[PDB]
Amino acid sequence: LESLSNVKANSYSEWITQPNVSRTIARELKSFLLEYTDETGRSVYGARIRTLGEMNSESLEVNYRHLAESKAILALFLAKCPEEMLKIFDLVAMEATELHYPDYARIHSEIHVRISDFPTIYSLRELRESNLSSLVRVTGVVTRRTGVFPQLKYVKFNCLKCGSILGPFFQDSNEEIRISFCTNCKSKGPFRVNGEKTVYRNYQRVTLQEAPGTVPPGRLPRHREVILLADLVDVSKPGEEVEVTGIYKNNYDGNLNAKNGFPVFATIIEANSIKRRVFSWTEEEEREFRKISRDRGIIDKIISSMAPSIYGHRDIKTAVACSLFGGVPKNVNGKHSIRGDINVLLLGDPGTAKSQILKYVEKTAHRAVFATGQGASAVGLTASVRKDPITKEWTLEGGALVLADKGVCLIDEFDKMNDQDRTSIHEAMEQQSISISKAGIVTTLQARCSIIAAANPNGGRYNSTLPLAQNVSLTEPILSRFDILCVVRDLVDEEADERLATFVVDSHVRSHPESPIPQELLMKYIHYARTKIYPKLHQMDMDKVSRVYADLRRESISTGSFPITVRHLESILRIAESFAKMRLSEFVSSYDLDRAIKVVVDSFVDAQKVSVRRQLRRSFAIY
Amino acid sequence: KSPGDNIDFQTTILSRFDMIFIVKDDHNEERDISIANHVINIHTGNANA
Ligand SMILES: Nc1ncnc2c1ncn2[C@@H]1O[C@H](COP(=O)(O)OP(=O)(O)OP(=O)(O)O)[C@@H](O)[C@H]1O
Ligand SMILES: [Mg+2]
Ligand SMILES: [Zn+2]
Repeated sequence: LESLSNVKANSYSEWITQPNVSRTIARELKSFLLEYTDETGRSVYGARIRTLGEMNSESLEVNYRHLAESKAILALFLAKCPEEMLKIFDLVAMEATELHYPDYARIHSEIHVRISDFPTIYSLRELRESNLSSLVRVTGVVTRRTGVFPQLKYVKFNCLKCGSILGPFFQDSNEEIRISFCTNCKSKGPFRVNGEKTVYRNYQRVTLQEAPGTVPPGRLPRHREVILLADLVDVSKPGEEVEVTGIYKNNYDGNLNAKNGFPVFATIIEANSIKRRVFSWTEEEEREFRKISRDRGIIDKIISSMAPSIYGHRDIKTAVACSLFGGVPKNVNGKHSIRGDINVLLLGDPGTAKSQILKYVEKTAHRAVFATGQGASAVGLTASVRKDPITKEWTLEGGALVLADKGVCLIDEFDKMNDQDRTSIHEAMEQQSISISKAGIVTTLQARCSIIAAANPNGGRYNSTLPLAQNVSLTEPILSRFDILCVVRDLVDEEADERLATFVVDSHVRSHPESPIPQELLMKYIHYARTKIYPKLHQMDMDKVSRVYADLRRESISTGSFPITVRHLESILRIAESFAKMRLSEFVSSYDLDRAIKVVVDSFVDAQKVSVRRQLRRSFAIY
Repeated sequence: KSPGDNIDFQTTILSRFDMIFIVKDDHNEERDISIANHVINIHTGNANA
C-alpha cells in the first residue's frame, strides 16, 4: 500500500491491526522521522535523537502540528486510535536510535513517545461517552498524590514440578498475564511469579481538580484520576496547575457486574505527557553577580528592591533585607554556640501593610514557611504524631519551625497565639531545637530558622506614653530574643497622606481591565551569597566597638531606661556580618559596623517612652 | 525591696534549694570595657585558639 489508507475496511481499531497496513504505517512513520525538515533545513528530529542519545534519556517528544501538516491521515488516526499506534511508533523510534547510536538496547530497552501541541483543549466537566478510548487534552490543579510503586514489566515464572524458569513474557498494562504450559514437564500444574528475576516499572496515581477560577458561578468543580508511568512519576507535586495529555478510557476491569443497581462505569485518564501550565546559577550569572557586587552603594541598591508594592517604610525594608541575608554562626571548641539568624518584629497599627511584607518575604525566600496564631494554615507550630488519611500509617510531623530548618518562619498575628504555640516558639528561639515525647517516640529535631513576626498593640492603637513592654501582650523572655524591633505608628500627616493615596489610587486604576535589581536575579544573588560568603572580622575595630558600647551603657543607665546589655553588641556584630555579606566581600569593613550601629541604636531608641526617647535622641546624635 | 518580693511565687519555694545566687548588673566603666574586649575577642576567633 502507499497512502491508500483513506480506504476503510471496517472499524478503525480492526483496520490499524492488519499486518500489511501496520507495516505500511510503520514505514510511513519511519520516513516521517527521517525526512521531516522545517524551512531552516536543520534536522530537528535528528538533533532531538542526538541529544537523547547524549543524555541517555528514555523518551522522545513529538509535535502534533508538524505531524498533522505532513501526514493528516496519520494524525487523524492517531487522534482516533492512539493506543495501537503508540506501540509501532515506539518501535520506529527504537530503530531510529539504533540507526544513530549502536547498542542502545544495552542500556535502555524502550523509547517512549510524548505528543505535544494537540489542538483541542477540554475541561474536566466536558468529558462524555463519545470521548472514551480516545485522545484528550485537559487541564486542572493537582490535589492529592501517591507514592511510587513497582509494576510488572517482564515476568518470569517458576514451575513447581521441575525447577524450570519460564522465559520473559511481556505485561501489556491491561490485565494480569498467566501461563498454562511448561515446556520441560509438558505439565499444567501450579506456577508462581519469580520476583528476583522480574523487571518492573514506575506507577503513580494523581487526582486532578478543576481550577476554581474557571468554574462558572453556581456549580462545583469536578475531578478525575490520572495514571503516570515510568519517568512521569514525581514531576508534578501537589498544588500546581498542569496540562495532561492522555487516553480517556473506562476502568474496564472494574470489580464485577454482579453488583446490584444501574450498570454504570468509572473512568480514568492514562497520561502520555505532562507539563506545567529557580535558584541555580552558572558562570554567565556568576560574572554578572561579581560585577554588580563591585559597584559602590550596593546596599542601598538592594534595599530599594524589597517589597516594591509598598510605599515608604525604609526601616522595615532594611531590616527585612538584613534578616533575609543572615550572619554567620559560630562555635568555640564545639561547646559555646552563637546563632546567625537575625529575628525581626513588626508592631504596627491596623492598615500598615505588614502582611504584605510577610507575603513578599514568603515569595522571595528559598525556604520560607507561613504559619499564624489564628485562622486556617497548611501547618501549625507544634510537633505531633498523627494518622495519614490515605496510607493509614502513623507519621511524625514537626511544626513550621522544624520544617523551615535553615530558612525563615513567618508568623502572622503574633499576638494571638495560645499556650502551646507560645511554648513551641520559646523553645525554638531559645534552643534552636524542638523536643517530643509522644506515642513511644523520644527525639529532638533541629529548629535553626529565622523568624519574622507581625503583631498588634493592646486596644488596636499604640500608646506612645508607655514603654513598649506595656503595649503588647507578650512577655520579656520572648520579646528579648528579637534583634530588630520595628514600631509603626499611623500618625496623621498630610504630605504622607497625599503620597500614599496617590500610590494606592494609581495602583488600583492601573489594574482595572479594559534602580532596583531585577527580582529574578535577586533571588539567585541571595542564594549564591548565602552559599558562598562567610565574612570575617578584624581586631582593629575592637576599640571603636568597645567605646561605643560603653557610651551606650552609660547613657542608658543615666536615663533610667531599659538596660543595654551585651545582647546588643552581639546583634551589632551579626548585622555587620550580614552587611558585609551583602557586598560579597570576605571581611567586615568599618562602614558595615557604622550601619549596624545605626540600625541597633535606632531600634533601641524608638521603643522607649516619649520623655526618655527625646532625651536619648540628643545624646546619640552622632549616628 | 526584699528578695522575697522580687520573685513571683511563694517565698517558701526558696527554702528548697541548697545554694542561691542573686547576680546583679552593676554598671562600671572598666568592667564593661573588659567584657566588651572579651566578647569581640571571642567573635574574632582568637579565643577559639
Ligand atoms: N503603606 C501602604 N502602602 C500601600 N498599601 C497599603 C499600605 N498600608 C496598607 N495598605 C493596603 O491596605 C490594606 C491593609 O491590609 P493589610 O493586611 O496589608 O494590613 P496589616 O497592616 O497587616 O493589618 P491587619 O493585619 O492589622 O489588618 C491592604 O490592601 C494593603 O495593601
Ligand atoms: Mg493583615
Ligand atoms: Zn516443569
